[PDB]
Amino acid sequence: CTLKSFTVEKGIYQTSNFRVQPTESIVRFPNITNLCPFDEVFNATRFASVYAWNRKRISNCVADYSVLYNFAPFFAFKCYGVSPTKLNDLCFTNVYADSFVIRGNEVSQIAPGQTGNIADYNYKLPDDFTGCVIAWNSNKLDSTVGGNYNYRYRLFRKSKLKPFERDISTEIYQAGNKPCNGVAGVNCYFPLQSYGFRPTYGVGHQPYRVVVLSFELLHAPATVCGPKKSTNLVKNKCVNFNFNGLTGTGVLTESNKKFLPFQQFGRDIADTTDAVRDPQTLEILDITPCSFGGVSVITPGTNTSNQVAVLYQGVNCTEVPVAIHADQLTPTWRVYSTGSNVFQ
Amino acid sequence: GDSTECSNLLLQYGSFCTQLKRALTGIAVEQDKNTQEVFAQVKQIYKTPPIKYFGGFNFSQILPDPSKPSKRSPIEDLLFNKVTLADAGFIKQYGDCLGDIAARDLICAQKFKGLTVLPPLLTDEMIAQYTSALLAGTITSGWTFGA
Amino acid sequence: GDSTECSNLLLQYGSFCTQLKRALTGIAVEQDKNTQEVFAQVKQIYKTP
Amino acid sequence: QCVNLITRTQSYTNSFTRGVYYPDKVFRSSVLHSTQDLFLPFFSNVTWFHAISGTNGTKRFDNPVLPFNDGVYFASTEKSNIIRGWIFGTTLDSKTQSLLIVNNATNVVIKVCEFQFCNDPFLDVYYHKNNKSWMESEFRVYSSANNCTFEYVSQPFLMDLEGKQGNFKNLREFVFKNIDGYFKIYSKHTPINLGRDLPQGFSALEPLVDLPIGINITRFQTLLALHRSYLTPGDSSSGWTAGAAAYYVGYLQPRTFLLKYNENGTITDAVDCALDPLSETK
Amino acid sequence: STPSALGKLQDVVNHNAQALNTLVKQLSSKFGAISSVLNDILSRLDPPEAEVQIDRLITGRLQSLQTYVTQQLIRAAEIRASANLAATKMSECVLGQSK
Amino acid sequence: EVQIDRLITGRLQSLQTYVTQQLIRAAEIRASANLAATKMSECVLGQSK
Ligand SMILES: *[C@@H]1O[C@H](CO)[C@@H](O)[C@H](O)[C@H]1NC(C)=O
Ligand SMILES: *[C@@H]1O[C@H](CO)[C@@H](O)[C@H](O)[C@H]1NC(C)=O
Ligand SMILES: *[C@@H]1O[C@H](CO)[C@@H](O)[C@H](O)[C@H]1NC(C)=O
Repeated sequence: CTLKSFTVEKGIYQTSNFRVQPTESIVRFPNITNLCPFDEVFNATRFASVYAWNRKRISNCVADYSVLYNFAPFFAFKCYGVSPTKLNDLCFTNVYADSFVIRGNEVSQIAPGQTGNIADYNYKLPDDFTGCVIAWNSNKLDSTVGGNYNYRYRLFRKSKLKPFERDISTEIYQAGNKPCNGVAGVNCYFPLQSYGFRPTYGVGHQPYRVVVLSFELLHAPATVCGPKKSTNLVKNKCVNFNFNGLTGTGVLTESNKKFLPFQQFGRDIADTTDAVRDPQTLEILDITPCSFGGVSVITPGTNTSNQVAVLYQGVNCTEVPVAIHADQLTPTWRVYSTGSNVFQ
Repeated sequence: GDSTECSNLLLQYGSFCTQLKRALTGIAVEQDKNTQEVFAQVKQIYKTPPIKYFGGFNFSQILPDPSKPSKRSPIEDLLFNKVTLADAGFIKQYGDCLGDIAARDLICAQKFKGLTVLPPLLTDEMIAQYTSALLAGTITSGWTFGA
Repeated sequence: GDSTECSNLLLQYGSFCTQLKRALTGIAVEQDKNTQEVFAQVKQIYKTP
Repeated sequence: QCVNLITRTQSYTNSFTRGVYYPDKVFRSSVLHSTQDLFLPFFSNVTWFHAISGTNGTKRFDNPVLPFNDGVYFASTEKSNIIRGWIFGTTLDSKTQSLLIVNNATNVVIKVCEFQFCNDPFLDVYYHKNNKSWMESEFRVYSSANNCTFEYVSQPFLMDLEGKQGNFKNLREFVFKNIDGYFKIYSKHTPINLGRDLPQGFSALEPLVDLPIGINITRFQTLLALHRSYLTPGDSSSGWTAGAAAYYVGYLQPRTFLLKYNENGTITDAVDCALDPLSETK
Repeated sequence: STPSALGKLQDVVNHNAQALNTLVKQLSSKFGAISSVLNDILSRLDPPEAEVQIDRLITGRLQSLQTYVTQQLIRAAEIRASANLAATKMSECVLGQSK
Repeated sequence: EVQIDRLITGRLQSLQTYVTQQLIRAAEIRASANLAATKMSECVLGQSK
């Protein structure tokens, strides 16, 4: 099939790559398990104004997303750097929950790296925002028949706001010698404006609650983790593993590395994870992906014979039992049998 | 790596992988052909006489050393030491032939990144034996062994 | 050009500039080698009588 | 009442190769990894604030509140009986949050609060025979404290040795920086032989704590204690005794650095890039 | 004594080693993608949206591999010219006397 | 940023093609210069049969 012919001449042809497949899947987390304060975010009576966006810190918890499993009528789970359904498979550290109430149609103005008057003078999201935004209608609680003018936004500033920057300085920008004294006119413009939450305005212009969840991924010791079932680990066996969101396959042997107490990930010259600390018991284990290598077929001409030999390049003969050997397939003499005839 | 989705979408791209494999196989067989054309210029292996006296011309430092297991000449040993070594497929039961933990792991990391070095068809011992045959023919036969 | 905004995006693609500059430097030193091998085949300058 | 008690005198010394610390908590071994971080540049100025504490003749203030710039590097040779913490803030008043770090002989307390105090912060301690253990009063030394927001308690950063050699060994290299929402504080304590200032050689500053605040700091100050023999009288010149409360200050700058991790995963060497043409070549 | 005596073969070895090191470092390059670790990308984004990011990574790494293979072909033509010179030198200087 | 990324890719590909063609014609120039050194040795520094 590789040579695209029925007649194969005498030679060695690099046929494929053999990788000893994983045996089982083991998922690990720290033994401690706590209910994350995410519920308190959804149980909050009110959110701060957009000019003074509320910030909460989430850490040292297990991400219990049951709040969005059972009761999630939210209109947009507009995740950007991650998939909404993948949250259970990854752990986060130093999670930041920003929250405010804005107009529904202004979501396009809070896009990652978007530019706008609010995006320049109220709340600038970073151009490389790695997180999610959850917006849901708040007309039930954050709207009044007389007009909910309590929420106010900073309309104007001298300079554009930096990403993830909060400014509460209310100093007026007097462009002339005339003192403002609260008078709107020449060289005097107020930097704040009340929200136009008029009752006559329909949906979109109504208040909606927006929560921006910002995550920094795996470069720091993880503190927020998924609700997955913690299992046991095995040594010298190529298995799947999900260590606090770090997914991989290989063997996990005992490591004699002298990790410093603040260190979690060890890396080799190729800056890939060579060792990891078990989140349950703080001990260092060496990760080594299971054996693999090229597989070439040595054959005479098909005009002459049909028996073939197989070379597994650069692999110890203790990793041979895969589904080509006679011990794993039917005893057919076309290719190879008897178990013996192995040469290192 | 080991992701199936990336391989499937790589299949959608056509056959650059096949062309690259063909080019690298051509490069490897070209390396073997280069070694054969440079060193394997004689059918027979020629043995130096047991008594190595040639009128006073001392070839001890270029002739093979019967003492050391490598059988390389002292000059060959100096050249081997001067140049940085390379993997030679040692049997260490590491799963990837030669390897160690917390050591010179650049080759191990390269292997785990998919880059592999295949051994030459002629081992350094057999390359040294070919060179010894060439030197024996030059010393004993002259230029008449090449025609 | 004379811009750091493009340079920040430029460094994201890795050591491609290192390879290109190394290749060009090798080409230049190879040109020096070419001139030296073609012309500087002697190390004594001879005066015409 | 606010009283200045220090004979602060500014001299200039060489920074050498001090101040090197760990960028992130990622184990690495036998790697010459290069980083781009704020660091104390090699061979820079050091404002050695050589001074004698407990000097009642310095009633008028004579010490400024040093700025923070891009990260203050600190060094000293004083025990917890002399130097007892650090202060950070933008305006150092009750309008902006002030960060106080106190190193008790039994623990360390880190607080973020709108503390109200003058530009002469100190902690007077003495164990009077009435109770054999006298606790300081916040309302006495400090004018006010409102809307406290953060609190942290741990083991002492100053494992001071009673010996004079150990006292000189107390090189509390406490690098303070605020990047990416992290107020990173590092530490070291070298058994190096006694000298006059920061010696030759190298020492990586292991990450002592990574406070999850990382707010900008405009001014930096050193908290000192009035050293006493615990038998001296009270408010008098024969009370708070004179003591050489010398403390050095340096400033960090953005810079590319080439590190060198050893077998044990510790930074054993480092070079600045823009120090001299040899450094850029390296 | 002199470390520069074997400069040519050491340069060949260093060229191969630095080409391999450049290939390895290309893995850390993001090429405009959200990350440079395939497992992290797959665990973060579902295939319908992760397809664009993994395609950008595939294009970047394929460009790196293609440039590596082309420069390997160029330096392999150089090595083949040098090996033809070496074969000619063994024929004319070792297997004979070249004038 | 997207447009600058596109322009960076285009100019980088143009530069990479330029460097590769310089490498190819530099190998050509190096072959010609090795021939020229051989001609200097055997025609100028000697008589070639
Ligand atoms: C002949 O050659 C041997 C070594 O092969 C040497 O020992 C001997 O002295 C030689 N006899 C002569 C030169 O007469
Ligand atoms: C509490 O913190 C706020 C900053 O949000 C500050 O304005 C206020 O003065 C502090 N104290 C009190 C009593 O609110
Ligand atoms: C550093 O590692 C060496 C072995 O590589 C060991 O002998 C030594 O004790 C280690 N140093 C420390 C401080 O652990």
